[PDB]
Amino acid sequence: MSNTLFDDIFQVSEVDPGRYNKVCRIEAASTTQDQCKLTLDINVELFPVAAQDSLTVTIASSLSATRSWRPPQAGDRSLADDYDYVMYGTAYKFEEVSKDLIAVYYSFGGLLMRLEGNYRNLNNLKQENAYLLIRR
Amino acid sequence: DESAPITAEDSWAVISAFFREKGLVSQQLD
Amino acid sequence: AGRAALYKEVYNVIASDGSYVNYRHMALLVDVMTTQGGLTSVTRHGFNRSNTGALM
Amino acid sequence: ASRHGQKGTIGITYRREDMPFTAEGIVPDLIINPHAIPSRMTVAHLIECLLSKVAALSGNEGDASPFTDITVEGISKLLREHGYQSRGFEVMYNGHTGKKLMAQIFFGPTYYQRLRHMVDDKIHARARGPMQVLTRQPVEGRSRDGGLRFGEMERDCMIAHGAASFLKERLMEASDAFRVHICGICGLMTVIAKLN
Amino acid sequence: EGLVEYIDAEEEESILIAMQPEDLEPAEANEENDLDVDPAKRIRVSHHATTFTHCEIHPSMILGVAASIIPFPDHNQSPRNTYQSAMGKQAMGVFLTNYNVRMDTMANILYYPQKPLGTTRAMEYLKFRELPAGQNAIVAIACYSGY
Amino acid sequence: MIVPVRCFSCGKVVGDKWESYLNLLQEDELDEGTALSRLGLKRYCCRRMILTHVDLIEKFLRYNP
Amino acid sequence: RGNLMGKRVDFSARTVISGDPNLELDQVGVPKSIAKTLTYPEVVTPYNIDRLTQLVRNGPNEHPGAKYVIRDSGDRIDLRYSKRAGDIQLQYGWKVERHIMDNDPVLFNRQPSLHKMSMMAHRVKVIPYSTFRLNLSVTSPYNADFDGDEMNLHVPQSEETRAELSQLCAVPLQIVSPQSNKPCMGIVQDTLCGIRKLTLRDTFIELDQVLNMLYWVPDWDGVIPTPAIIKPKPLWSGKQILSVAIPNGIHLQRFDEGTTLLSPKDNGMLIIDGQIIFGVVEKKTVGSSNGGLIHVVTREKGPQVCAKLFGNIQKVVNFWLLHNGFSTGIGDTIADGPTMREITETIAEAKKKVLDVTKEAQANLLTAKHGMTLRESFEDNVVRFLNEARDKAGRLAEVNLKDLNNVKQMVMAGSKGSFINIAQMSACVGQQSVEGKRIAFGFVDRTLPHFSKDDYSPESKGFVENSYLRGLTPQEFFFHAMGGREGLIDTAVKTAETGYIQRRLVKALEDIMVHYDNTTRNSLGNVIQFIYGEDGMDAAHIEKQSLDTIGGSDAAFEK
Amino acid sequence: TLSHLRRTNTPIAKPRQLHNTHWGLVCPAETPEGQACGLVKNL
Amino acid sequence: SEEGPQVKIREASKDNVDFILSNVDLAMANSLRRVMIAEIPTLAIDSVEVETNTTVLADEFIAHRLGLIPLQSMDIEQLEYSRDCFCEDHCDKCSVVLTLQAFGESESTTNVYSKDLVIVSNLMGRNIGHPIIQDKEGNGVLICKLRKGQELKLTCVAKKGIAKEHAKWGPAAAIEFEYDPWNKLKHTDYWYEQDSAKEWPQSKNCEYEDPPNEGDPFDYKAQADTFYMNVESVGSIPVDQVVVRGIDTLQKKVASILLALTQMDQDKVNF
Amino acid sequence: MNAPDRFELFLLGEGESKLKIDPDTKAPNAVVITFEKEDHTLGNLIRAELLNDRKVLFAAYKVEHPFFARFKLRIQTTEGYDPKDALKNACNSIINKLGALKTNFETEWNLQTL
Amino acid sequence: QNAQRDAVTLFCCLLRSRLATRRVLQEYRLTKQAFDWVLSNIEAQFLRSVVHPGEMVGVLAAQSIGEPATQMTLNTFHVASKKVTSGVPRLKEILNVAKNMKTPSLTVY
RNA sequence: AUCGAGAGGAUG
Ligand SMILES: [Mg+2]
Ligand SMILES: [Zn+2]
Ligand SMILES: [Zn+2]
Ligand SMILES: [Zn+2]
Repeated sequence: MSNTLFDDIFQVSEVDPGRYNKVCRIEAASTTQDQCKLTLDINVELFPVAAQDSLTVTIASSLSATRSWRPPQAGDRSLADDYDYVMYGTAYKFEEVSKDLIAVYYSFGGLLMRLEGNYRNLNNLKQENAYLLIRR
Repeated sequence: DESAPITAEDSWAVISAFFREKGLVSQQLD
Repeated sequence: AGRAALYKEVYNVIASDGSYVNYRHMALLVDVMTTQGGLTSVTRHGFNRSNTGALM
Repeated sequence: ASRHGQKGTIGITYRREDMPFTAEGIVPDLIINPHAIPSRMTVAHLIECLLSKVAALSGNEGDASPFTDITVEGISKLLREHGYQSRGFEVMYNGHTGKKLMAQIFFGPTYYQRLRHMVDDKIHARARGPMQVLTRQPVEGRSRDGGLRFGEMERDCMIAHGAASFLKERLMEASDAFRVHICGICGLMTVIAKLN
Repeated sequence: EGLVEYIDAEEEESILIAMQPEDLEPAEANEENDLDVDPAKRIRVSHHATTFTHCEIHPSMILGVAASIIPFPDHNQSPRNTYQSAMGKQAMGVFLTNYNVRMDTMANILYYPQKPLGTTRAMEYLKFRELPAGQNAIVAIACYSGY
Repeated sequence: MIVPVRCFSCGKVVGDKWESYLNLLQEDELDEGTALSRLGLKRYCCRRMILTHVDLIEKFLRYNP
Repeated sequence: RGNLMGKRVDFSARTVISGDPNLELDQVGVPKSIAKTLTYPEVVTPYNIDRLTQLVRNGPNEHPGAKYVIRDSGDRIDLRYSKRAGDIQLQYGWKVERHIMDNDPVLFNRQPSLHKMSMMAHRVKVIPYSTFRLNLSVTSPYNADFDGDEMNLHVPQSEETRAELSQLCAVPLQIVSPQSNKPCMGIVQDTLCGIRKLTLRDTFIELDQVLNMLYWVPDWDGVIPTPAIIKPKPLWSGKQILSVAIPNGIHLQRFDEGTTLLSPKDNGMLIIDGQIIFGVVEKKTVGSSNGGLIHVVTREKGPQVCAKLFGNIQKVVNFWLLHNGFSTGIGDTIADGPTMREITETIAEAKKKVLDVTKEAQANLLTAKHGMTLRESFEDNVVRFLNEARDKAGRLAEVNLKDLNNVKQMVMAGSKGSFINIAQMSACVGQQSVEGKRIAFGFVDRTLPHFSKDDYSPESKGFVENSYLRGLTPQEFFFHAMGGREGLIDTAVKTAETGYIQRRLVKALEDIMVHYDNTTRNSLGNVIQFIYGEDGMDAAHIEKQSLDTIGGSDAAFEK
Repeated sequence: TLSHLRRTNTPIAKPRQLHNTHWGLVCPAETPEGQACGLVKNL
Repeated sequence: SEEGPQVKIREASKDNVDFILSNVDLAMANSLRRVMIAEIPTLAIDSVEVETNTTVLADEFIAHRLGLIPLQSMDIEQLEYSRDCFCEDHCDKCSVVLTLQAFGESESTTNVYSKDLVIVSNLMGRNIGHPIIQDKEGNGVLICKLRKGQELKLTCVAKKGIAKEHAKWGPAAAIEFEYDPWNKLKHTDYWYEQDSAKEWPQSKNCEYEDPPNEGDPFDYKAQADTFYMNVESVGSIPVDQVVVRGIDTLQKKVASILLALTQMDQDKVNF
Repeated sequence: MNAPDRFELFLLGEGESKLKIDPDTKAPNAVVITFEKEDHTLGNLIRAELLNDRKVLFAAYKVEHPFFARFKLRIQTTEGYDPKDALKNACNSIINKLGALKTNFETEWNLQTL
Repeated sequence: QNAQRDAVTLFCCLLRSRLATRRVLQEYRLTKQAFDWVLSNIEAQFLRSVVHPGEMVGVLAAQSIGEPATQMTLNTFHVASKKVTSGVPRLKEILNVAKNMKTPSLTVY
């Protein structure tokens, strides 16, 4: 009951501060995969994102539904992450207008995510468990 | 110079001298 | 056709001020001013004095 | 209340320990809710407060006089030269915790009146007691320890609820209920009650 | 010496009263849209008719005894100044220096009365500073709990 | 009435300071402002205790029996 | 109409009222004093003897106490004195007149009582001090506030009645008003102004605070929710934890304006199961709206659940707020120097557009609109020229306001105030009025003796250029005076009509009850309607949903 | 005490409104709340 | 010179204590000031008996006034709480009785200061109950004023007490407190109109820390260390002792638990 | 007239134990203790010096209603560790700081001029 | 059974419109078991929404009109210009069956 | 105790 769900390398194209200071809407696209774009919300106060960047973005869901999150202590217990930036979320719908393509709708307790591609027909489920990892 | 006219503050000195006479119930008294 | 204008008129009064009352209310009212033949006011001339109940 | 129709009651009291406090060590003698401001629209209350600070500080007197060349700009050019936020705000710390309050707070000297009307002179209860002469209803007023009025307007609200047995009580058990003897034919109260 | 005239309402119909003695007959500049002035000060009508006869004493004088207690009443919404007028008459303090000697049914006195830090030029004639009916309390405007 | 002991908000004893105050005005030719600062009254919670005081006591005693 | 239709009655109280953020919705603060004096007739049953015999002995002075004990033969044992007051053997069938205790039926109204909701049942919680205390969100149905308003209370004396209070009059039952299909109680003032704050995207809470809050909500499942952010530093969203107040299986959909299931600036409101997904929570949602959370949670889960909801929401918001802070200074009614200028110049080309409409009318070129006077089309003209002038300048100040502006943030929540109020305070106050007409000629052919005759300009006839901040001028002051006065005048003498109306309406309909045949009829059996409201439906259990069979393409319908 | 000694009564067109001619003789704001509002005046 | 909390005083005098309380948890430094404010005990008049009073003030008005007067509270720790001393009512080991006799001697004004207070009971030789003076002129506060044939005869019974019971027992005055001058913890969000930096002033406390540097990114993992307090004494306890007794009282009522906890274990499991 | 005596913020009436300790029914290995005649001077401090212990899962207090003196602590810890001990160990830590604070302060005070 | 059929007419046009075959199989793909639920569920929900014999709708209605009237005392009416009579004044005519009304109006199309 | 007047509080 483990393992990754999606992986790619993305290019930052628009960092929009829409009357906020502790949050950003980021518009980033894909490499070699042509038709694939991503719209994410990133708390810049912690992990700063300038425009013209590159982020490794991973979904996965590894490591009684929620078993009361227990404080980190990751020094002795093996972690799930070699990444600079992680978030937990939920998916609330999957958009299918024409396409040829497919889009995902995620909510990290407030921060939103819209992703766009097609080769994920058996990757993403209509489910609670969904994470998000970012490095470089 | 006794010629120049009344101004800002000067307007009050008159008031006080009005009350220095009639006080506050003159209508009632008179 | 009267019943309908009297209502519209009671209505246009409440709604003219941003308010909203459920049809089923004003309707009941409007109707009471109707069943008694013609238009029956909301005073001692209109309702009551209609062989209802002396004590009341 | 204060000095601009800004009336209100005391809801609670907190000791200097559980109260917010400026880094200077000052505690506020009283706290009013920023909500009774924009709706009723009293700006003067807000000014008087920003004036009176500057007065306490510089140790002078306050010129609240009505029509004048006195400006809320020319006030705050003063409070600024007095080591302060030119519109009255002051960084405070919570009481229970002492954790710096995220948002600054407008806080200062403001003349407050102490109207008459105090709870202990309004408070009143009664469960039976003084009746009237004629009606045999409860007597009026609280300075005779009487009962409160259940006016038709309150009878209405009751019927709406359809609570019937309760409204028979509020008109028999409490207040009035009385026993009489009647006639089989005529139906008056002529009957001579020679009981026992 | 002929400098003040007792004017009633009927005779008030035939005269052209000025408002501000100084700024109501000095000369031209003019100012209006002409540079420069204080941006933060208020906008006044301006004198446009000039064949005056009288001039007002000081406008604050349109007020009453209870009303001249209010600081900056010209910055308040009108019905508010009417409320304070009714409450000022129900505040509490020194009602006469001889309270310890009279024998009247019920009377309240304030342990520690204070002259307000903000006052009217008209409080002076009403002797409010010598017989105050309030205390300069430190006040905070915040949410703090919910009481 | 009579100068209170200790300012309501803070507590710093102010009751002993009333005389000194007056004496620093009429005798030393100073203004209420700097007179408060000679008295150790830095905070303004206290400053209004003395500044806005009214000594009705003087007129009270004026009566005979 | 004074001795039969409405009597004075016993077993009743009254006192000043005050708010309590930590009280329950159906509850009511009742001072020991009163609880010591109001008594409830209770019979001795083998079920209660143990507690009763204790109360008797406890005496009429320690709160859980009782005066008087009623025997078989009908005697009345006064426990304030007598000899056998410490003795006494309670057997079955006797009655003890105990004091009022926690969780009891009390009917609790406030005049003028013009609703069913003006009279409601509450639960007792005996308290210190001397006020009746109640839940902020039971404010609206009474129309109460805490600026010195008094309230009443009535204590039942029979079981039948006790039931009849907590089965029909009980407050949670009254949450959805049968007047307008909607909920009549909501989230008000502080809690509302803050349950916006908490739900912003910027708002993040952390561990130390987070745990307290979870503990704060009662019957909290005892499960820390996984932190939204679990990057460098474990933090939760605002919305994250508030979601813990909200029950499960509760769904909500909005779509305000620019709402693309992403929302540029958190527009709309999407609520899935027990959590929330996107949007900012405020009036339209948590308020007492038609489609708001309260209407949803009520028909869906029950009253008793919704009644416990109110509590939870506040309990959390309050805490968060309390330790974050909120205020309002005068800096919250200033505007930019560049803006202040632009406003006075947006009054100057609208005081000049009036000089021309006068300059015209005076050389007899102003054509009269069909059916009205030449003076009527001038008057109408100018009055509009000056109103449009203020709302132009007003909505010039609402664009100049920062997001960190406390006054603005209250409107954006809906706690207090609106647009007008901003414009008044910062930009310009506007034209005055009486009888509908602008400022009159009291003096002959002028307004005040500080004017010439025959002067219909803005300033002469009662337009206050200046704002509440800059300060009024002498004449202005006096005009605004004539205006505001009209307010107090009406409420003083017009209400005596608005209240006579109420008495007539009530008295003419009164006895119209729905019968066991479902027709609407009076005391004479005379039908009024043949099915109540044309379909026999209780106004309460109803809501407006579109019939997507009307609007639609002749074709898109086939589709 | 001061405000009571300067009180104006009136028995029974529109005699409650503040009328232009009141300027400087009767005070605009001073008046009782409700009941008999505006029939009573302070100088 | 220890392993825990690190105090360093900069300036301090007869009445003022200016110090940086280094290396402590926030929750502590707070609970320190509160227990300070109102938990340490003191002596203050708490019962007035009136013989004659023909002054202009009324009985309870002076009564209240007396309470507030600062009484010496040094060896206060060896005086039983009046609610424990098996003595019926007041005594010598649980109260210092005071007496006040003043009459309108001359025709000019007769001031009644506190110097006019007289200890009557045995001090069993301990430092306690001497009313406190700081007035240059040598006069302790000001009780009441007299004119002619005006008498005033009183009897004061001062008792042990805690401010939490009434503020007349407060040894505290005002307590200055601040952490993090340049806001580096972003614990506050500044309200403004233009350059938030020119809109607020910097506290003297900024000269003891560095600028945040705009070029650096926000520091997340950061707790509140180093606090800039300043305690002022009313005078019944020296300055130093207030802070010292504070720490004690805290430590005290913290252990009155640690103990009471242990007094419930060998209670159910034993017998 | 209804105001309850002030000495009721620190003293204890009849049958009023200073601590009641109770089993949390909701989550296993968790407890909820009820400090009588105490407040934020006590509650707050116990909580923070209780979150330093890496062996603790959950801790937080609440003050029911500001009329009465009394807070509630709720504590959940690693399995195989009684929370009473987690409390015990916490209280000592505090004392160990204060006892050392006190000394460090004296070392300073004696030094100063004035 | 005629009035019964007619008094439900409206509700059904919603019902028929939302339980249309092309819908219960596309927009919201319901199962067998999950349908018999939705159905059985609406029945009971509906029966809950009947008026209870007893309810005194007389008082109820009066109150439900008198209150918002109590809030009608405003302005009243400064689009400006009615020009017709509105507010309490109008409501006073409406209930008096007033012969002499201040603003009678024809409106023709 | 009853009859009569006036002032005030809550919707502004
Ligand atoms: Mg009210
Ligand atoms: Zn017969
Ligand atoms: Zn002070
Ligand atoms: Zn003793």
